Amino acid sequence: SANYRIEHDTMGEVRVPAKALWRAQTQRAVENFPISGRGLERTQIRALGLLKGACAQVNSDLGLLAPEKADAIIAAAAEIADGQHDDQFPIDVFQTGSGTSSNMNTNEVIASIAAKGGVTLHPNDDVNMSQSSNDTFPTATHIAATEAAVAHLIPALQQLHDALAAKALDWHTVVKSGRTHLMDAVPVTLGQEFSGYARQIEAGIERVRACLPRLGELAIGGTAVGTGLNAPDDFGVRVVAVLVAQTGLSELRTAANSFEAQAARDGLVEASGALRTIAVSLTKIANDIRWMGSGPLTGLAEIQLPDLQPGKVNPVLPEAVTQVAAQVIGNDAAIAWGGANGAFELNVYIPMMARNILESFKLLTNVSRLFAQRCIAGLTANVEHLRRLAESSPSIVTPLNSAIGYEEAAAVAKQALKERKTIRQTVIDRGLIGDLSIEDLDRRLDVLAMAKA
Amino acid sequence: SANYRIEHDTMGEVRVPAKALWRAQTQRAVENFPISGRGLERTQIRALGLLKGACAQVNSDLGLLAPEKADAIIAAAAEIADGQHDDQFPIDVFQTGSGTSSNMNTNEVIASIAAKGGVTLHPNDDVNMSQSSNDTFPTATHIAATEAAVAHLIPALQQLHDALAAKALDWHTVVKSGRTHLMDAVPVTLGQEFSGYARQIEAGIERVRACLPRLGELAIGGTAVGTGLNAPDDFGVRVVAVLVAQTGLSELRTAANSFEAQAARDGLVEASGALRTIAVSLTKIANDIRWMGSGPLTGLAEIQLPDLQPGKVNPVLPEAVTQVAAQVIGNDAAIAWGGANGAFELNVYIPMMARNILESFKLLTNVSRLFAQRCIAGLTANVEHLRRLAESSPSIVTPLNSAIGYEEAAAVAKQALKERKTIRQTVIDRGLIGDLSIEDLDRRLDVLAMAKA
Amino acid sequence: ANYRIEHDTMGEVRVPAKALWRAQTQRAVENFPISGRGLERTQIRALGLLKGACAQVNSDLGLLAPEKADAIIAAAAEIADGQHDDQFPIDVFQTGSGTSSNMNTNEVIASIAAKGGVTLHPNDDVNMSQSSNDTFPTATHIAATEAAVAHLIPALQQLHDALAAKALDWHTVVKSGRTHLMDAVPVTLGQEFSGYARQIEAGIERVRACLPRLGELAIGGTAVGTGLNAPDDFGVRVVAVLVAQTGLSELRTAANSFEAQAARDGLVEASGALRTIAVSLTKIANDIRWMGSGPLTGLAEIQLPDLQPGKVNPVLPEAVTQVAAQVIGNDAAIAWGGANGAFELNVYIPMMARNILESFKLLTNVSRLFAQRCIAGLTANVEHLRRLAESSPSIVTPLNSAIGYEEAAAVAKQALKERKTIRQTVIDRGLIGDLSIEDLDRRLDVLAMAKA
Amino acid sequence: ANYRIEHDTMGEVRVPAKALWRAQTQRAVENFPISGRGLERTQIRALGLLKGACAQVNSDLGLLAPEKADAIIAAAAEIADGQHDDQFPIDVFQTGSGTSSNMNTNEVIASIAAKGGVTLHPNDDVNMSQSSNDTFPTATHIAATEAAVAHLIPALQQLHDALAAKALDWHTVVKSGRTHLMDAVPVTLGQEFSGYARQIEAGIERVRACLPRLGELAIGGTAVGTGLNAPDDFGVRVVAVLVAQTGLSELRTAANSFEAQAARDGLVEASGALRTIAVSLTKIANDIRWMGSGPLTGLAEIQLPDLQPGKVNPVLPEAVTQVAAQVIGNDAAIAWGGANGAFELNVYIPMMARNILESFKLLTNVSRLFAQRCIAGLTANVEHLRRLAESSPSIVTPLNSAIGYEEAAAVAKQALKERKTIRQTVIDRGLIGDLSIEDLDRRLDVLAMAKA
Repeated sequence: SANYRIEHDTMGEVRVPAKALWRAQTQRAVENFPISGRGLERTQIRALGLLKGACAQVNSDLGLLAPEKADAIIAAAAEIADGQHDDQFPIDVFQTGSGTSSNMNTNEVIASIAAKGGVTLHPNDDVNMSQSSNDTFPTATHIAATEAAVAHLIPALQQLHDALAAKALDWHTVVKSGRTHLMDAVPVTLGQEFSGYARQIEAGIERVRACLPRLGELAIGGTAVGTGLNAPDDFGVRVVAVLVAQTGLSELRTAANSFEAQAARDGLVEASGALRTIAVSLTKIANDIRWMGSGPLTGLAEIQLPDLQPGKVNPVLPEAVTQVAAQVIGNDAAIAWGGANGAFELNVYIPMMARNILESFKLLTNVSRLFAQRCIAGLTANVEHLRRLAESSPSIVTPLNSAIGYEEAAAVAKQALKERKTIRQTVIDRGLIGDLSIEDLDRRLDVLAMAKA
Repeated sequence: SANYRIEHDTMGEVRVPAKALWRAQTQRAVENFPISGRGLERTQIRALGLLKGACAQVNSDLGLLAPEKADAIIAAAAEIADGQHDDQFPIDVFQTGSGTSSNMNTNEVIASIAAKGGVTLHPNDDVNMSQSSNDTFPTATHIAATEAAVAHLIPALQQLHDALAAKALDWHTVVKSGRTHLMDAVPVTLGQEFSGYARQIEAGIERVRACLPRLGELAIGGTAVGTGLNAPDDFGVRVVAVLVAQTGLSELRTAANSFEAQAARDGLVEASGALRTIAVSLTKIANDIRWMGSGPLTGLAEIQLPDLQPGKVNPVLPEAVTQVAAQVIGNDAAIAWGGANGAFELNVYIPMMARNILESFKLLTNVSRLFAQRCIAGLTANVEHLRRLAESSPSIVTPLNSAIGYEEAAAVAKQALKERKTIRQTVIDRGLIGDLSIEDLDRRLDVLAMAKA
Repeated sequence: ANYRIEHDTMGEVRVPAKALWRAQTQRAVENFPISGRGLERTQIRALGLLKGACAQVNSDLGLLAPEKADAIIAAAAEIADGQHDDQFPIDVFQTGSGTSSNMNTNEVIASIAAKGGVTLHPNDDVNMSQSSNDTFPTATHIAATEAAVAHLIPALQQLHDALAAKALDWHTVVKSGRTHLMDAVPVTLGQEFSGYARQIEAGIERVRACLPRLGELAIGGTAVGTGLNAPDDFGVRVVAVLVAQTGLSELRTAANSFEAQAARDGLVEASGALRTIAVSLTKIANDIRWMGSGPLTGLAEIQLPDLQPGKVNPVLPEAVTQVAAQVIGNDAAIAWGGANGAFELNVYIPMMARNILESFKLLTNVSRLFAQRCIAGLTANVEHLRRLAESSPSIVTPLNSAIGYEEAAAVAKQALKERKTIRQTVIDRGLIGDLSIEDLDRRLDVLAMAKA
Repeated sequence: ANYRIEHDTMGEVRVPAKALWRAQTQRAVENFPISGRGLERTQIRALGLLKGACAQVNSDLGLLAPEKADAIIAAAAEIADGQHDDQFPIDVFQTGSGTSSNMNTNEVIASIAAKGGVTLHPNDDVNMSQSSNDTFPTATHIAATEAAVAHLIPALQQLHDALAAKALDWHTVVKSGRTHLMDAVPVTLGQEFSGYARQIEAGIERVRACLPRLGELAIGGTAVGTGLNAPDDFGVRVVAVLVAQTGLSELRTAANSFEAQAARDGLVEASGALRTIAVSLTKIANDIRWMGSGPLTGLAEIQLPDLQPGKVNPVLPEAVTQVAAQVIGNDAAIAWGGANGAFELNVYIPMMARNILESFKLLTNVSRLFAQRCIAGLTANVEHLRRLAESSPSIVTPLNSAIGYEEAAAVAKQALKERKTIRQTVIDRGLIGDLSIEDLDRRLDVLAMAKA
């Protein structure tokens, strides 16, 4: 069987692939949890890298760890954090609830990498010095989630907002009939509707920023149960300082309360709530847009979606956005479930929670840029059609009530539909105008003024 | 005979109950939606009252409505807002999506009340002047939700926080074994665990405050599609100014964007997210507490819950808290579903969304006070028992690894565990003391210092 | 009479004068002021049925004096007949086992028996052979089973019939199909409605598929499931009486008496079926409000009847989808409580009961409303529908075998620009003669393309 | 070469040299860089089965040349045999109908046939008689049905057997029951496990109950469900071939071809069953980790094995409950998508497929693991459990009729203060005699109280 170096944990024998930098513990964990076949996300591996490096830096600063060992860890951690080893983390997402396995995985890989550079490290004694698994994995998760929100999800939303706001301006005077309960209503502009979508996204950004104060709080330094036992007293504070300086994420901070920070994962539940709300907003926007398109003769035909690769263009991007929204809502239900079921000094749903929140960040980041660039940007409005429908709608007969009778007017509406003409063109055909000048029919039937832009 | 009145409209005879202040439209709506048998919540009726009164005030200020009619509306609306007519709103929660029926219900009742005071009002022309149903009902909902959050839920949480923080102080030095994965771990204090619960509640308060900027935004002044057609151009701003002054809720404000504010209900979805996160925290707290009191001989027996009737007490209040949390999570799923399915200028899930968010506010407010006063406040700790378990735990023979041989320390842990005595006393039964002095012992086996209180 | 005093032997209590409940209930009222909502009528009725059956069986086994049994039986019967829905004030959010509501039922039965000159001990007589832990869950499954068999299924059947009738009336009403919301090949309005009809029929099938477990009862377990302090066949006798009295053949003792108290999986399972029906109804109600949707700027395929009997709001479809949203949320609360039992007792029963019974009720009622006041009165805009189908680019492909892909594509471009039928566009380009007109009509037959 | 340049109708693209997919797939790869996760293996296999069956039938009806049919069949067979799981790069989040993945399958079959010297038109030949709208949903229900019958059910059966075995081995292992988490009357560990066992058995029954609808297939319905441009009996023939090749008698044509494409209710229904099983497992895994829970400060009723040959972390219970959480979330996403189809097509299929198939997989795998590496190796602390049962105040009431209530209460209080057994504390208060030690050891028989 293919190249399989042998290794000995006190328990016994074990065969790891030859190109593998992980070691026995990881290989066991691989045999123990063949459940989903999916391992850690890249963003998560990077965060473990950042964290291990910072810890070695601080351990060295406090003179607890020899500088040679520290430097080898730091350089190893840096490759991992730079995404050079995403293929060295084979452990299933569904593992020990504290994330111990993945933590040991990181330690083993760092020692293997340091060894190929002629330095010997003890996975636990050196790489895991001053740390518990119980404070390490949750800290990596909140680092990944915080980076995903600040460096990815927010800029992506900002780009979607800009693209919607641009349409709100270009279409400022594109008048159309409003719809409520799906029925004809008074006039709006396409530009007003898009400023509505634009605000929704802007509010999404505000709600993501509102959760950062708690999403960026870190458990590091709390160790086994939160008492910091066997860590130097200011380990957390120092580690976070190093992480902020290296990543530029001012949002990371030690936890207000070190017990709440390990016994619970409320910050992830809170952030998931914001992601879900954005999914709700996007569902609305994407649904309006595919309806506005929807195809040409038997639908609304208000706008034309660009083709993904340039006439009945399928609303492919709106289908992606709503599918993604559904996934975010599902993930969000799994996160709350795990959030609620901690016991005493440790919540043991972290690997499952991390997987769902990080996927939610990723999906929303990516579909938002796609939606902005390959759909919203290239939309075209059927200006004449929209305006002709607005000017032919019975909803706009009401000003006529001072100029003609309530029954005289309702008849205008009643024929305009029957004979299918504009209201103006109809008030001209029952002979009405004057005694109500033509010049003052135009005034009370000004659909753009009714939209009160 | 006596007690039913007969009423009429264009279709025929409605036949309402004699004491009813509602009229035909309301009675039809009653016949059209016999679905749940449950009508508007009190807090929602009050808000409709506040809103109608403020509208009449402003209509009068702008000289659009005769001061005599305005004053009769204002006084009628004030009785409604003061809860004197909660029995005059029979319409099912499941009705027209915009809340038109309940809006008409409010108008009819105000006109009936004004009439009994010798003033005639047209339900629509006077009471509904400058308003659409589409901006009125959602505005009432966000007024009710904002009041529930600021006047009731936050003070309730503050009370629950105080009671947990008090226990955190009283129990500062009550040392016990920590648990992770439900297994024995290093020492914590009961006080530390409670400071953790305390911070969860404090974070709950912070997350409710973080949503107010959007929960308090109001649609009033939009009318039918968000344009303000057939209303004074500054109606919204005036109405909100009156509501703020009357209620003292500085958090109320006109919407940033009047289209987003009617086409969507994202602020309710966002608020529900925070309520759900609080349900998640409470579930954890209530679970830890019922496990700690768990029944005396076959459970953990760490604390004793007070009886609701001032030796086995059922943890009744924790069962209420977790049942409530389950309901908040369900309600929050219905809110998101409705939030996502608006169309164009109007979201038509408002009555259903209002019912669920308002109930969620109410349940969390009430169970939080109950939990604080009738459970948390009266807890007692089994101090001796807790301390004896901590001093008998394998976890603590590691300070020994230096003063005695590893295979002797692990032996201390396995010797004590069997004879079931403290770890200090199994050092004595081996005689290790001397050659190991005493005070060095009580030094290394100091469980309270290990909790690092 | 403002308030009477009651004894607790652990304190004194003031209960309203017209109240048939006693001290324990009044305490429970002071201890759980949480939601302000008590037991549902269907749930009160079930507690009534159960207490009566228990007294009948206790008497049969000669454990309870026939005079006391008869007083309980008659009291229980008034409660089960809905005469005392106002005597159950205890909040839904209470002790997780439902002990409070169980005591409430006992107290009221004793008060009622007392007004007829018979003395009963709420616990010793009315609760004989029973625990709270097996009693409340049994009442819940009786209520849920009755709600499914006597109410929801008949309601669904009625909605099905009304959709099947439209499927027949509209068999030949041809229209353009839509996929991804874009024009597609022809369907009939009748075919779409047979599709809605089958969804409801499948809903009925999935409700019947859960009855074998929804109707399983815990009665006879007592406190932890062992049957301690009950006669070995108490459960079997009680269920036999309930089946005979109610006519619900679906009720049965539980396969395993421990699973039947330690868990509420039957409720979680039934909720799944209700939620699936909510999913189906959302689809149906959405298609229908879109098909309405208002007259000039929408699809205008059909006209909804007005409830106030040209612009009628889709009011009933808005009710159906709001209800569907509530069923989905209730279903999430039920699963949460279902999952969190511990050892011999699940303590989320009152919360689970409230949500599943409401879900039954809402779906029962909105289904009858939808059927009678919306589906039954719909009218189809037949000419309009057919003209749009005959004018669609999607029906030019059968022209391919007779003219090019290219002439077929120019025909499609021209019909849209000139707003004509495809058939008239073919005649206007002078393509007939050389394909004949009978061939053109064979090929452009939209009703045959739908496959009648 | 590094990048073969394939050409496309609207331009050109660079596909990896070792790629069997073609232009359309590569475009779809550039258009949906969303999740970075493609089709599941079980789903790729099902597309293979389906394409093969279709070619077989097209040939049977003499619509497709036997040489082309044979090359498709052999290509499809490699794909169905899992030899090309690396040729399906398209994101799960794509066109709602699954068109992209359907084209992906067609291109790969043509590339494979070409390497064997036969030319196939991806659309004209491999997609003959098929629409994307009936193909992808059919593949999904084939995958879900196979996952339920060949994998999940056998896994659950294994977990049931392992729990039933403990129910027998531990038949007389008496212990204190818990309700509310408080001491209660005696049960045996074997009774509790028969309860877990029945929950899993019920899980199996609820999966079987959904197969009649989970196994229904859309194939033959084409674009909108009318079957336009497919042979009248295409569906029926394709399903017959699939049943014969796979041995899955559960597969069947849909009852109504419109409902079968306009909706995905069968997936929503199946997800309901999977969710119920997640609820049951959460309960079972929770009881078990509490029964472990660690040795001195916990319950210490049983000892969990360590994973490979009393301080053992409950690692497998943590995996089960994490999985349960994921199934509950996936189940929420499935319902959301289920509800939001429009007219003749539900466009949430790729998302729904991904969630239901993962739910099957996770439950299958963690169920075997739980059974073999946890349940099988559990040991009960028999003496400890029995001593606690014999020392419980819950068991003094069978004494009420020899000593009274008050004495039975002093025995109970003193038993607790001095940590003695009840038996020993009755003797110590000199109650015996005039109560024989024989009357005493009959009334205090905890195993008889469990009524085992």
